[PDB]
Amino acid sequence: QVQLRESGPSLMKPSQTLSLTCTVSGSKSVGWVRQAPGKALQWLGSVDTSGNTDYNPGLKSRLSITKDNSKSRISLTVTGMTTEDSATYYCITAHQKTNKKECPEDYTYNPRCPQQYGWSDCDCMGDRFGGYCRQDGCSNYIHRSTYEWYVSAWGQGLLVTVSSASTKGPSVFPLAPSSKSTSGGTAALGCLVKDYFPEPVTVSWNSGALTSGVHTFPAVLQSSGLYSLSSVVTVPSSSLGTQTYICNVNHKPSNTKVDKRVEPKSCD
Amino acid sequence: YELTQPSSVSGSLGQRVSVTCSGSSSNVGNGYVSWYQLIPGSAPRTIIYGDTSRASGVPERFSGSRSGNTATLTISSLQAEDEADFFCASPDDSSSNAVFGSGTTLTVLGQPKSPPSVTLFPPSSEELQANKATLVCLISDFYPGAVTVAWKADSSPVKAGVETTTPSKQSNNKYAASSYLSLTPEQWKSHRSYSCQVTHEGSTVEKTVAPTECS
Repeated sequence: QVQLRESGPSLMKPSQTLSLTCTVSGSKSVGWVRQAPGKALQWLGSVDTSGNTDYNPGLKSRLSITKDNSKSRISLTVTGMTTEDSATYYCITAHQKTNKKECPEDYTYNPRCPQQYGWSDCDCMGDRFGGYCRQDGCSNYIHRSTYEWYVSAWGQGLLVTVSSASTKGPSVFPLAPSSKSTSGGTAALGCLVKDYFPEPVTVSWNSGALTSGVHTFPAVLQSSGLYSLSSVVTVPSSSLGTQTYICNVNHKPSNTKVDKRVEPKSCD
Repeated sequence: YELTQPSSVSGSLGQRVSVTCSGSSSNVGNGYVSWYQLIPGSAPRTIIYGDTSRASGVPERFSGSRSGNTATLTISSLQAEDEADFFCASPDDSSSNAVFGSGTTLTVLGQPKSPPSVTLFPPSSEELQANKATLVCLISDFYPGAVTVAWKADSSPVKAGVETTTPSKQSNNKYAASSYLSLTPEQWKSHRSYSCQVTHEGSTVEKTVAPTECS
């Protein structure tokens, strides 16, 4: 059970260098794949247990990957970041293996048999015939792909935004239910997360203890260049004013966490 | 280099669909294609490896095949929770140089219809004290995931100041969306009401708030 955790900046300026880290826990190769919004997955590179590194040939000059076994990390460096490089960067582990042409067990490569007798599918001759060629000892090489690769574990991904605009933490405002906005025994209350940059923002309710009907909506990009979203949760109408309801807004890009209490709408 | 996939495929509940993945002898022809499922909001999920081998937890109705330089992912008995972007991938002339496909979006049709639940929030006291006003119209629990939002100031349409999100799936396979109307606190208070109209499958739900309505 391998767990992969990406860490690094959430915001780059144009032409800055992106340095990411992946911390591997549990126990091939460890590498990086990215996906820009609305675009296809793009393999970047990987480093195997022996220290060998490989890179997307179209991006190799910009990439660099290193490892540390004592720290159980790998890194990723990406030079000359542009808006084209804004993407979610996933740390991965991959199964890798190149299979040479091998004969099955109890068989040995013997080119004399097909060379001299013309037998088919007979590159290998059973060892039980002790170097002699018998057609009932023929065999092809082990049937298998020459190259094996696939992603065995995916990290959760780190969103990286390239922009000249600077980080901004969010302003959190309450979406308080009114006496007319309820839904009988339940009611919708939420928080408006306003004017932050870059993405992402996550929102829980009561430190995760409240999950029923929770939904965080996609963010809107205002003309100011700042994002806004809303999170809503459904709540017992009889509890409005008795139970405390707090939306925990986390904005990792600015190392900001806001716990906003949502109190019943009041006529002060 | 990128493997070629169809842009999208769709099927109704219980139906069968297949996604193709075309490459060349140096990658797909090598005979070790992998498939991945990406559900918006979750990390990518490995589904198939080695052309036909299923990852742990993948049911049998997810089948992988290959003929020459074209691999195929067949998904039978379609269920709503299958909706996702599917990508193929393969080694390319090497067991460490990997290539991905362009991706294919899967839509599962025929899910239970559901009208939208609409909640309209007026500007909060805190936002007004900061000299800004935002009406928040939250739309949830509807299928199909298509709605149109229109705003009213008193009884007349409002065109300026509106931002609406494209619908996305909730944790219960139904769709949700949000719309915002930006105002100055002055014009919030200078009119008797504001409304959010949500239209879904020909039927409309309208919610209204008034500056005079405290509590």
